[PDB]
This record gives sequence, structure tokens and C-alpha cells, in this order.
Amino acid sequence: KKWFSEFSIMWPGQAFSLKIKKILYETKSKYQNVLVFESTTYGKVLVLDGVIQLTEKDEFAYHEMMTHVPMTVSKEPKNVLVVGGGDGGIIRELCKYKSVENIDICEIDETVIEVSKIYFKNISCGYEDKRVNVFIEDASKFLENVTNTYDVIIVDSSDPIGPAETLFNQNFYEKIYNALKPNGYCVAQCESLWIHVGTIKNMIGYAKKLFKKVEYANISIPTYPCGCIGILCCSKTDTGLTKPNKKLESKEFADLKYYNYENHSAAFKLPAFLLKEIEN
Amino acid sequence: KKWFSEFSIMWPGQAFSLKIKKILYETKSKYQNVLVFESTTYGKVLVLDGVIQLTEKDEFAYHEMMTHVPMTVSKEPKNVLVVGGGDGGIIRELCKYKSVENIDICEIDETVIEVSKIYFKNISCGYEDKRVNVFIEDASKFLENVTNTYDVIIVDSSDPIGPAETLFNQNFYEKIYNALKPNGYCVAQCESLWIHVGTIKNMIGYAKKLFKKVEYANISIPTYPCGCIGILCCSKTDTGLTKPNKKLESKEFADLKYYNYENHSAAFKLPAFLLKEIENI
Ligand SMILES: CSC[C@H]1O[C@@H](n2cnc3c(N)ncnc32)[C@H](O)[C@@H]1O
Ligand SMILES: CSC[C@H]1O[C@@H](n2cnc3c(N)ncnc32)[C@H](O)[C@@H]1O
Repeated sequence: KKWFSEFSIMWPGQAFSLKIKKILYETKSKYQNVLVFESTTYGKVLVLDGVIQLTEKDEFAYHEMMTHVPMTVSKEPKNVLVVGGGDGGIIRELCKYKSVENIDICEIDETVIEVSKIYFKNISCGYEDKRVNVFIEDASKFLENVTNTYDVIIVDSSDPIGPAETLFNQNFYEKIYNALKPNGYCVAQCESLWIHVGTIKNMIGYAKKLFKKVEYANISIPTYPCGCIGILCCSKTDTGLTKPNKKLESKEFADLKYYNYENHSAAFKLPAFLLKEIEN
Repeated sequence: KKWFSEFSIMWPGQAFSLKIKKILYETKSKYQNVLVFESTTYGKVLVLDGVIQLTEKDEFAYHEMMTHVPMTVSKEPKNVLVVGGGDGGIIRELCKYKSVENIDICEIDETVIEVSKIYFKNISCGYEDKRVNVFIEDASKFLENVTNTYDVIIVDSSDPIGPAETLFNQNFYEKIYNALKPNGYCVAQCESLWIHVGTIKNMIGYAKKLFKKVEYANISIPTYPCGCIGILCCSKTDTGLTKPNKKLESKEFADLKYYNYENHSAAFKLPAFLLKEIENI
């Protein structure tokens, strides 16, 4: 009985392994190597170019924090875009907001959507919502001509090596800024504070050229390297994304497993060493 | 270059590994297998029975949260007990409080204190402080017949597989409770909320039979399984441990790399699923 090991040039000197119960699917798509397996203790796992993208056991932490942070701050969002996120976990959490009109997703790799629909039904269930519109395209190309459209943009990308390489540069952030409404918000997956603080500082700096308020939050998730991942939070208004404007009290939100009102703000209380690195 | 991989029945089906620059020391003590190695990206690493105890790069997160949460709540803590903690990290943090009068440490395995002096001098530097008294004993035995003595008890244990087994039971918590002053506090290492909910529920339940207010806080640390570890927070007053009564702003605290006043309280804002489980204790 074998183990899967996640080793990368992006985090050298460390590795995380999961014991494999069985391999479910492996193929090479037009864009990336795609592996799906049942682990013995974290449920099903999705792997792209040898990097864990999700497990069934902990995916809610990431998907709920990335969605409910901006969606409890934006008032009356009508148009939201997911960049990347082919598994559909973000769309799942977005569907819970009954007054959103259009959920647009731009995913480069249609094989990730297919596989998610087949093997991760509890994640990909939102694709059935008739408000969902799917665009199969490089988001960097998709966003190049959009302006003044989205209330919230959620960048749920894979890591900078592979097709997401176009999503971690200044030009992309300008596109996000322009694609947003005047009071719109963006959140984006961003490097772990335990790995490359220099990358976080680079990303904050690209955002701060455009956005009035740029903040960083941490989410605990055991199957990403170092057991955590950042959220780069970008606001066009001065008030930012640290404090929710509403409580998720309706029935669609009863079963949340991570997010709540208090932990929203707590997510932005970062270790002292990081604060010092990003203050200056 | 070889890798070190951390396997345990306490975390089946997963493992974290670190690339080994060089092996520094390996010995079987009277109690456990002791390993020290230099990793390629985390510095030196202390391993006990095949489980990572600390690394140089991230040890401050655990030692600072474990220490400064109770020490900023207790108003005038003069006598403090560390259980376990042979490496010295909690003692280092405690020595920063000039107003502390006495620090007792009870550590079962003196080889771990010896190894820490040799290979972890930036962690073991407090053993030189003249306030520090060292007892080499199973803390379960040590605390029999200690009563109404400590303002703070900090239980920096290894995992419950091995000699720390005697620290993860109701009997231990009766001793802690008796050894603390009437407004004393205890904090105890209490495992990962991603995989140890069973243990976390058992421990909180033992503490709740004695203490009026029992809380749980989480610390981000990448070299413990799941990238986090919790603090079982035990108070004899109803106000508990979530709000500090002092700030760490003086020179002695200039070097803090994790803890601050907001982070203290934020540590206790737990994931929704964990809150639901703690409701079922
Ligand atoms: C699984 S969540 C991360 C996703 O980001 C998608 N992705 C990577 N690069 C891009 C890109 N340039 N545009 C849109 N989606 C992308 C990946 O194919 C993956 O499904
Ligand atoms: C390295 S910090 C953890 C410390 O807890 C110590 N320890 C484990 N069990 C006990 C015990 N029953 N009493 C005191 N210290 C202990 C271990 O030897 C280790 O040095």
C-alpha cells in the first residue's frame, strides 16, 4: 500500500505525504497532470501537477473563508466571478447567497470541472444552480476587456507554476481592479506566511498600487504546505474586509463547518513577525 | 540526502518530512529515543520517539503562546511550574517577566535537558537564571502532595504515547488543580483540532470536572501534525483566559515573533465544527 508525497521547488526541504487507499483517475489534460485518489484518512484528494489542491476532509475551511469573508462585507452583491476554482467549492458557498444574480466562473481546464463533477459531488454540486455561467478560458485573457462588472472577484488559482503563472503579476491585478465595481472587493489565494514572506510582500505591493485597502488573512488547512494558506484581501473602499456587515443566519448557512462571525476578524490577526514584515 | 519522516499511530495515513542536512545526536535515554538533526530549512530539530518536539525556525510560536497567554492574564504571578519542557523554551519566555520570583520545572527525562544545552542554546538559555529550579521526576508523582503553591502551571508535554501518558488523565488534572493557588491558571498542550478531537474532548471533560472555566486556543505551527496545536486553558475564575490584563511592550519583550495582545484573543476563535464538538462534551 503506497503513499502520495507532495514535494516541490516552491517549498524545498519539506514534504507532506498521504497514504493511498486507491487511485481513482490520472490523466494529462491540455494544461496539467490531474490525479484523483482516495486517501486512507482525508477522503478523496485532487492533485494538479503534483500539488494538493483539495481533500474532502478539509476543503470547507478554504472554500468557506475565501467566500464568506468578502460576501459578508459586500452589500447586495449581484455579480460575482470565480477565477480558477474548477472543483466548484467556491461556487457551492456562493450559491448560498440567494440575492446574487450571476455567478460567473472562468476556469482554464475543463477536465478539472469534469473530474470534480464525477469524483467530488459534495464539492461540485453548485454547478447545477441556474445562476452559474462557465467560461473555459485563461482568466488573464477573460478579464482583459471587462470593466465595472463584478461586486466580488474570488481568485481561487492553482500555484504560480503551471497555467496559473499569469495570475500572480501586477498586470492581472490591474485587470481585477478594472473589472470590479467602484466599491467591489477581490480576495486571492496567497502564499503561506511560514514559506515565502517575500512573495506575500510582492503581492501586497502589486495590489496597493491600485487598491485603497489591502489586508492579509490566514486560514488553517492541514493539507496545504505548512498547514495554512493566505488570503490577499483587496478593497476599493477604506473600510476593508476585516469586519463582516452581516451574520449568516439563514438556513443555507446553518451547516457551515469553519467560518463564523468571530473567526472572520480573527483570521486577520497575524503573527507579530509577519505584521512587522508587511507594515514595513 | 536522506529525509526524516514523522509517522505515528496518533496521525495515521499522514506524514510530514524534513530533509536532513546532518544527524547530530541519537541515543536511547531511560525513557525515550532521542534524536537531534539539522534540517535543510528549519534548522535544528529535536525528535522524541519519532515525533518532532521543536524546530529552531518555528518554536517561538508554540513557546510564546503557551507562556504569554496565562502570564498576561494572571495579575501578579510569582511562582510558576513548567511540566515537561526540557528544551527550556517555556522557561526562556517566563524569565522575561522580571517580577516572577520562582520557576520550577519538572521534566521526567534529564537527557532532554542535557541535549538542549548542547544543541539548542537559544532555547535552553533560561536554565542559567537563578530563579530556575529543576526536578527530574514524573510530574504526576511530583505533584502528589503539592498544594496551593503555583500561580501558573504550564504543561508542555510530549504526546500521550510514551512517558506523557500519565499527564493525559483525570488524576493529573486533580493534582494540577490542588497544586494551583485559589486564582491560579493552567495551560496544557492539547493536540491538533484537525485529527485529535477525541483527545481534545477527553481533556476538556477532565478539566471541566474541576475548573470553573475551560477554554481551548489554537496556535499555527507548521512542524506539528496538521500545522497546528491547541492549548487547553483552565481557570478557577469565571473570567477565564481569553483577555489579557497586561501588554508585553517593555524591552524584555522586544524579541516576540508571534504573540501580541490581539493574537491572544484571536487564538480562541475556533472553527465552527470544533465549537459544535466541544458543545457535545
Ligand atoms: C482546482 S482550484 C484551482 C484552479 O485554477 C485553474 N487555473 C489555473 N490557471 C488558470 C488560469 N490562468 N485561468 C483560469 N483558471 C486557471 C486550475 O486549472 C485549477 O482548476
Ligand atoms: C520536549 S518538551 C516535552 C517534554 O515532556 C517530557 N515529559 C513526558 N512525560 C513526562 C512526565 N510524565 N513528566 C514530566 N515530563 C514529561 C518529555 O520527556 C519531554 O522533554
